[PDB]
Amino acid sequence: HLEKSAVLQEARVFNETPINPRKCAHILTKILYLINQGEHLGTTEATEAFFAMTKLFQSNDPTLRRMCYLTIKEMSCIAEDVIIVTSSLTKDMTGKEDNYRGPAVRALCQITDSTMLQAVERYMKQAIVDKVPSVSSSALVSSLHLLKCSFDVVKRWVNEAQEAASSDNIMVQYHALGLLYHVRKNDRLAVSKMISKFTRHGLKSPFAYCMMIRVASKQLEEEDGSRDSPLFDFIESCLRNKHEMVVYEAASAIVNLPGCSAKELAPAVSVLQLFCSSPKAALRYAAVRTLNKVAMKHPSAVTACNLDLENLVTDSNRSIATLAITTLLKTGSESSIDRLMKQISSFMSEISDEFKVVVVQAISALCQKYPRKHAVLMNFLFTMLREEGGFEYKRAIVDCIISIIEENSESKETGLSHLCEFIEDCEFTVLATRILHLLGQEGPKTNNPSKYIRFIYNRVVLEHEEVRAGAVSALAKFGAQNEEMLPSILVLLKRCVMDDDNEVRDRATFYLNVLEQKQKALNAGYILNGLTVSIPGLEKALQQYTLEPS
Amino acid sequence: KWSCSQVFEGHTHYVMQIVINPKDNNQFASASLDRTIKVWQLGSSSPNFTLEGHEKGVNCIDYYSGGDKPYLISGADDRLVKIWDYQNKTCVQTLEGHAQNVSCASFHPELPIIITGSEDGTVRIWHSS
Amino acid sequence: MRILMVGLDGAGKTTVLYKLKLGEVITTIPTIGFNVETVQYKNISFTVWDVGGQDRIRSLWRHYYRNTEGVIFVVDSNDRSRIGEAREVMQRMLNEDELRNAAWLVFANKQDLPEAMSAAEITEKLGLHSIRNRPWFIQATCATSGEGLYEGLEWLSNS
Amino acid sequence: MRILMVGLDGAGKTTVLYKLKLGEVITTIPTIGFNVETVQYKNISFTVWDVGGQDRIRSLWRHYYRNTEGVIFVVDSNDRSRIGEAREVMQRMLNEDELRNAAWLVFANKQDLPEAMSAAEITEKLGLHSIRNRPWFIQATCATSGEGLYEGLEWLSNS
Amino acid sequence: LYTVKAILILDNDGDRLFAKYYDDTYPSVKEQKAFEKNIFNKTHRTDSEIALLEGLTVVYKSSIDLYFYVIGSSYENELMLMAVLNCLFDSLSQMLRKNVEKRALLENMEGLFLAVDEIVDGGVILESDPQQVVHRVAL
Repeated sequence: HLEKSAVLQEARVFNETPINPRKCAHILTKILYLINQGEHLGTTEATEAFFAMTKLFQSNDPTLRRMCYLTIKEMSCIAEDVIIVTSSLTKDMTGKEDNYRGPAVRALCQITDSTMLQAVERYMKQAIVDKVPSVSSSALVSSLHLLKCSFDVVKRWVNEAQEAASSDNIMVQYHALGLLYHVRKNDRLAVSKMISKFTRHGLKSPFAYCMMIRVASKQLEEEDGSRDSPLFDFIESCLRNKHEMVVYEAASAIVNLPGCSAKELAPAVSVLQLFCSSPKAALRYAAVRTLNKVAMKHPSAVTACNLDLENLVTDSNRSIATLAITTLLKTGSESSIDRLMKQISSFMSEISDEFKVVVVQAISALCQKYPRKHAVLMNFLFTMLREEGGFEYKRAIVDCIISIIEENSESKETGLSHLCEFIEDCEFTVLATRILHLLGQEGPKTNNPSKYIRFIYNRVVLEHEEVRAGAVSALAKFGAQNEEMLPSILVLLKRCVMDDDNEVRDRATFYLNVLEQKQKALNAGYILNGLTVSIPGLEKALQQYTLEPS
Repeated sequence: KWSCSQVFEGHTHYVMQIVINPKDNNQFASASLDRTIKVWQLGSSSPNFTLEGHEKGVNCIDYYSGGDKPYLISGADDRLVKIWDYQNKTCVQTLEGHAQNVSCASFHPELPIIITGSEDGTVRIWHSS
Repeated sequence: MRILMVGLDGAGKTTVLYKLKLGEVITTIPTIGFNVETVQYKNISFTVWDVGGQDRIRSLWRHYYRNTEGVIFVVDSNDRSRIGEAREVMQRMLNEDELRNAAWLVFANKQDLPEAMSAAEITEKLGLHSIRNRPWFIQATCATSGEGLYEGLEWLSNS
Repeated sequence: MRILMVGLDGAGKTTVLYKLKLGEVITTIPTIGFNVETVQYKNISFTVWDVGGQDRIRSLWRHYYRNTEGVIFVVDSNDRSRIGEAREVMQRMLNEDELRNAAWLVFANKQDLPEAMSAAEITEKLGLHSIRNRPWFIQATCATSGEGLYEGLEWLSNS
Repeated sequence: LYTVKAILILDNDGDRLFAKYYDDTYPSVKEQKAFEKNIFNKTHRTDSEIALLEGLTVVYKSSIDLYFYVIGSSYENELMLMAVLNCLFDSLSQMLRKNVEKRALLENMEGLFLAVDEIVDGGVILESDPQQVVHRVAL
């Protein structure tokens, strides 16, 4: 839209005599536009524009005042001698009307630093108590920013902050309780007093409930001195107000870590609280869930199941379907795994691209996470190899192989061997590296290595350096571990492929010379099974968890 | 596929001939029976300058070819072919052409001559010195 | 109104001038010398002195400084190697006593070319923000289309 | 008319300004910043920029120089230790190009105090006689009574 | 104190007509635009009050040539976020004196900038009452 240089420049006239509220306000709008449209200010011109604007604060017009608040915050850090604007902001801030009140405190407090903290306090105390949400909330968020510059000034405001807390007005309360918790904190106990005061109350403020739930979620029994229960009579453990997010947050914490135990009018150990909200619209997403629950996610899992499972199967909408998979995943557990695996199998049919890779990873990942046998995990890992053939990667060769050598290795190599029949060079560097690494390392007597060798031999020709280099070194280790093997090593290595390419040659010259020429003290030593280059954890399963409902 | 890239509007009469200048192919001149040959650029619909190359309409325009030859020729039905220098903007000389309306006139590149044709069935060659 | 238009060779100074005078895009030769022309825009008659930008001529601009009400400084926005050189020429031009109160209009030109620097970029490179002693403006132009040219004449006339 | 009023801290600059604007003698705080106000005198509207005189702020006056038609320099006539310092500040202020043609009005203030230096004494100490390049005037004032204030506005308006 | 991660009002490509970042996670244009393109690609051509992108619940709506965004946490739900998104749509409409399209926003770039800052303040929900925002802002 605009050019940052021209607009930053023409702003310098304010610094002199011209104040023209219309022109300057426009020029300011343009600054906000340069940022908004996406541009970056030049520092000299910015510094100049900032000193100029402060003159403009003399003229009190509500649109010009507004421009001035956003522009000084954005230009504050890329400007010098900003301190002059504090006075002008205080002058504005005391002026009655929400346009000035709220927006000024926020602009002022952002620029304000511990020296300046003292100045804003009278005006701040007046602005915080307001049940007019703009002035009070802006002043409450403003105080949060100020805790950094100077803690002590902000702390004095705890009384005004508390005063706002008593509102049932959603903003004034959300901001008031949230801010207070941050402010008054010198020990757990004083914050806990602040929370108990509001705690017995059936708010109509969902945001306050939410911010507070978080403070509350841990068992607090020192709220306002002491009390005999972790009790929260505001939805956290109670269900005084129904509204699916608040209900979900509260229900997952309380069930197996009581914020209070179950009440007839407020389940808080029982699985119920989520579930009564569970059949719903788009809204259902919070409601349908789970997490923790008594004693497991599984009795819980059954309720909600109709909802999560029908959306997940039906909707090939990304937005719905994602909520449906996350919701299935949540109602899941060790038990649930039979059900979870069929659904996840089914899911890729709706969204099949990356989502395909994810379901074939998920079915394996779930089998590793939630035990349906380690073998089945390998068999799923074969299905992943089959379906994608390339969205397995390098980290997969290391993870599959390490995981495999817990039990599967003879089978895995063999499966891999079959899998290698796929596609000669589009199968990728990685599969060839897996059959190669596994055939090298196991040294098949489970199947004849000759199929494996014949399969790998073709793949190497037309695939990347790293695998061809891999293939010579593996062969060498394969030699040292099994005597039998040496004749195949020689036909393979003399070839222009497994040696005498580039990287492949260098490694080969070394690996070959050590096997061929040298004692093989070194070769022998080197093979301890013929293992991978690193043994990490089991990476796939967490990756897969986030990746599927994206 | 023979879309209309640009349209040139300048000539107010019958545009008899067009030639491209060999020193800037973006430039061409067009001769029209409006007693001018207008040098135009592609970029500009309008003729960026006008030459008044002839007095009884311009049948033809040609450039005298080369990397260092800014020349125009005009032919007209006043029996005459005229040589113009586009650099200086003056009329270098007037060529007798033919003994009847000069239909077209052109410059030979290599040889110093102008070859003209007329509706009298005669072609004449003139030494360009 | 008296105008001096300069800039490095090939910036587009003559193209600009004859676009303005003839509404035509002419085929330029390097200007060893000046072109001087009068152009009418909105009741102002601008006398524009287009003075060649190659080195020999560059050494001669100072004779055209005196009596100049406004300065058009043309920059080729596509030439990044010579932008510093432009900056150097223009900076000491700004120090000239005969040019002391003249309105300063930069044309960032050949804006039509894909990699042309933006006017903002050019403004930073030429150091335009640091002129506090007189009027300046930068304008993106394309002299072949005519884009920005009259916005320039407009700004200039409001000296 | 645009007016810049400066001087060392405690000279009486804000007292002067609000006496002029409100006809009232207010209880000042040190000005960390400026006050800017408009005052009507005899058909002139003076926009007065009172810029704080303590060191940090003193370093900032130069931003208020530009566009200034007249300068009020307030001096505390009772403070003899700081008169040299005032002289030093004012002398280099006189060298400022943006202040080049601005009318120079010195207020020798707190004239109400028994040992206040006279305006003549102050004129010698500030070196006022040596200004030949622009208009200057010195005026004895008392900002609390209002004495000399309007004689100042009068002189100023006759720039 | 935090609900809203960012607010974006995007054309039907995901490019920045507007975004104002109530996160500190996008200040540079390249990345602010990338974010915008990212959220618009998931959420668009499936209108609901839910989307899950980047592990965060994204609440969005659409108009003629814009998709309007609130991005917030996913420990919440659509409805909490939706209240911000409804304010965002509504307040801009009443403010500008015309419904949110690319045309209304561009028509008054100033009304749009000011109105959004009142709705979200550094990721806390400052305001959520459309009426309040509109009176609060002066065109």
